Amino acid sequence: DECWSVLEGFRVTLTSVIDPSRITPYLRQCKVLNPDDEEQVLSDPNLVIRKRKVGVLLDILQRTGHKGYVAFLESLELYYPQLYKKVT
Amino acid sequence: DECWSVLEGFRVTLTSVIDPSRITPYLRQCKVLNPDDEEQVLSDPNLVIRKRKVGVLLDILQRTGHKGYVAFLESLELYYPQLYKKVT
Amino acid sequence: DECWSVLEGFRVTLTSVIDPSRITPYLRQCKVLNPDDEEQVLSDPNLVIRKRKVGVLLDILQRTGHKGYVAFLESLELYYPQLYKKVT
Amino acid sequence: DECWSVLEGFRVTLTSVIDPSRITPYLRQCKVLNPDDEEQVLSDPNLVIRKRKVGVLLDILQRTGHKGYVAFLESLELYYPQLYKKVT
Amino acid sequence: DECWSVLEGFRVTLTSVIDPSRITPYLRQCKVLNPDDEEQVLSDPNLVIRKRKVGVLLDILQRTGHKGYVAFLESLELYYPQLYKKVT
Amino acid sequence: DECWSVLEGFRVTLTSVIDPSRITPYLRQCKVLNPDDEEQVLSDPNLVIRKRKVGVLLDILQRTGHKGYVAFLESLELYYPQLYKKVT
Amino acid sequence: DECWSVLEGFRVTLTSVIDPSRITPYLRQCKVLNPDDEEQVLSDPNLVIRKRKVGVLLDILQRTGHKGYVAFLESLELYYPQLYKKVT
Amino acid sequence: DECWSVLEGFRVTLTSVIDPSRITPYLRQCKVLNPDDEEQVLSDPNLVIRKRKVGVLLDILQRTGHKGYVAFLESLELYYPQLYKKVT
Amino acid sequence: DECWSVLEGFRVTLTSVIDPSRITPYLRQCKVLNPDDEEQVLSDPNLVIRKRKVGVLLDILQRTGHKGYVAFLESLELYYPQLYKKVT
Amino acid sequence: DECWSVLEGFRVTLTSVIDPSRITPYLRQCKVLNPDDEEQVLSDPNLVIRKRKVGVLLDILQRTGHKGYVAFLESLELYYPQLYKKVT
Repeated sequence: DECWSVLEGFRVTLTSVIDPSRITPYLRQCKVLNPDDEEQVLSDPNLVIRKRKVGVLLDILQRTGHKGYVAFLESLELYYPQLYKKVT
Repeated sequence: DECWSVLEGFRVTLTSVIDPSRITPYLRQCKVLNPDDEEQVLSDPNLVIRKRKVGVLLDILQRTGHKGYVAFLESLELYYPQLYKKVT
Repeated sequence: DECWSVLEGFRVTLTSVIDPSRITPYLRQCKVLNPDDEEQVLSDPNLVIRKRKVGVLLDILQRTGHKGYVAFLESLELYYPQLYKKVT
Repeated sequence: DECWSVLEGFRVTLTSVIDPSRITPYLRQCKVLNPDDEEQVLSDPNLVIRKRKVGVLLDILQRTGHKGYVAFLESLELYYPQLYKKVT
Repeated sequence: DECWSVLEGFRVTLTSVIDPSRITPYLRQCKVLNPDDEEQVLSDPNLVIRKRKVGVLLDILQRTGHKGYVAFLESLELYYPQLYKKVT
Repeated sequence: DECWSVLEGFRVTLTSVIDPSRITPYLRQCKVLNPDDEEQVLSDPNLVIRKRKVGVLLDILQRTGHKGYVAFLESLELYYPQLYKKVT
Repeated sequence: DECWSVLEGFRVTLTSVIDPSRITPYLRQCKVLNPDDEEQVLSDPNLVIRKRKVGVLLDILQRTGHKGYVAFLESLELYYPQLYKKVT
Repeated sequence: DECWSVLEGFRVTLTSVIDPSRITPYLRQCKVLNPDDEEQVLSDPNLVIRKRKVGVLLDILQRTGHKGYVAFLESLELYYPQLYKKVT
Repeated sequence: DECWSVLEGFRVTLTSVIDPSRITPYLRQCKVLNPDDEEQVLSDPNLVIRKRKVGVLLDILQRTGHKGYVAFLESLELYYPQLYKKVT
Repeated sequence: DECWSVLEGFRVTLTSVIDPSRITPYLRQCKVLNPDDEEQVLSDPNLVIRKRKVGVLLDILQRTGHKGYVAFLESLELYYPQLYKKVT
């Protein structure tokens, strides 16, 4: 691992800003997630504030390592450039 | 029994393809299920992926024998013909 | 007590017909229940058929006596008149 | 007694098919069980497979005689007719 | 006897694999055990590893002869076929 | 310790007001909790009133000392200022 | 003592009505119980009917005297006023 | 005495039917038993079948006379009416 | 055996990554598990962190040998290829 | 030995803080414990406070020497760093 245990250093910022409906497909084509986990992220009558969703998604990525990390990171510097800069 | 213990031979295919919101009423009129089990299949804040639902429904039918089997089978060859062919 | 041990004589009818989302507030203002018990009745990922809910609510009222009985009864003859008639 | 010691002749079938959440209230109004035993049947973090539950319930009825037997039997021929036929 | 004193030749395999919560009812209907011994097998705050339980059950059957032996054996070839094959 | 054994002096107020879904991430980045304990706090089909949850969370923090105390305290004076004032 | 040996005069009423999940925290801040005894009251896979729980809690308070008595009593006249009146 | 030496005439029926967790508190308030004997009845890792428990309890009552007899009897005609009728 | 006693060499990785709701059906059709064990894995109000679940499932497979091992292994190289590579 | 007889110098701190459900698997792969002892640690209807559990586990490790000591120690400095520092 060695990467998530540090990126997590700041998580409130992400959980507040980022949104899933854009990140999901690019990841999907970089072959990380499966359909089921996506539908669990999005359609669920229990978690609604939009923040629990990001929490679940970010944890599902943490369960995977370097690969999913790179996918997430590249997606991020492609969509949210100033946030990527803040990360680095 | 003698029937479910073989039809189960292939279950992934069904659990992936089939969906409940169509099968439920035809069965309902062939007098197998009750309202309560139907609402349990559908409205439940715990199981969401759409696959656990099919699992529960298929098990509720397994709990009953030849009768429910014939109902399910006829419904299936009425809606999903190529899948019925695959079964046979 | 002397009242619930007889009203219980017929319970299937109630558990089938009545629904909580209407009875709850009127009781709430007749000062019987507390918020916590209400949320336990309604939001719980274990009991879903709508009938276990009525069971729990009716038992929570049985735990209290004449007071809650009168509250429930008056609510009932205010909302469900023909069912009240059946009770009497 | 003279009745349970024979009905027990076939118990696997029942323990597999029957379910409690329907039988419980009708019995409850035929005045056999008490609340405590019901909650013990249902809410218990030790026994989960759904079969131990039916075992406990059926034994609690065996502890009582002709009365509970008739209650159980009538409930059964009211809900599960083909299973009643199998019994007779 | 003449049967248990040989079947015991291999006991570790059974005590490791088999589990009671399935065998118990079929035996129960073949009229070997009584309720009390069953509850002693299962609910006891002293023996917990799951292996002492099988030990006690298997000994309770040894206390009885040909009859209980046949019951156990038939149950076994009905549930655990490859284990029955290993026995024979 | 020397701190929790006094802050506990008033606990009803907290257990009534505070809610977890906001406190959890800030703590998470101050590196106190782990994912598992978080999921135990939130997703559990036994404890539902919202108060047992706060109880468990507050105890999990008590199990840790000065560090978790400071984290909790700073989070609190960042989100709930008047409640922090009441604490001091 | 001189107090519990009389309050016990009526115990069925309490053991039926009262519930722990509300009384526990107020007592906890009046510094009577410890965490361990609380978790023993609540989470235990042996005692389930809700009544054994109240029994254990009430005995744990009896083990302590005037102090715990006053705590329990004040909690009670704060939550259950008509029951307090019945006590007096 | 003159009473127990006759009521004992039929003991199997009681030892089979009755259960302690209900009788114990009413007796407790009629001031017959002490806490210690109650805990001995219930929590003991040696006697488990539920029948030895009733045996011990019934003997502890026999050790006392007319008083405990009346307590037991009244409790019984309050909970188990048909069994009381069988006694008389 | 000779296989599990080595595959266990690394267990933290699996217990962290793998999840049951996907593995369960494929195994189910390779005829290893029974319904009861599946429901025990999934629906149980005691074990919640998602890790105890994998522990129980993996042990239930260990109780069986070469057969269940091959089933698990093939499922794994069908769903989680990089994890299979890590295994080999 | 020469190691446990000193580490025991402070035991209250450990028995209060540490928890088993995390330590168990890492040890399990360092090949110290067996399944049976693990299930005895966790699932037992007698010991519940969470502290007796740690006591039993720590003693089971003491029964083994240098090997289990090193396993426990490394696990600890991998999960609980500040507690490891306190140890050293």
